[PDB]
Amino acid sequence: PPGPPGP
Amino acid sequence: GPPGPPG
Amino acid sequence: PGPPGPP
Repeated sequence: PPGPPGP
Repeated sequence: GPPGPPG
Repeated sequence: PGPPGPP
């Protein structure tokens, strides 16, 4: 799955 | 998986 | 999962 959103 | 979206 | 997105 896609990674998490950036900061 | 692909990178997550921009923060 | 993929890497975090960019800032």
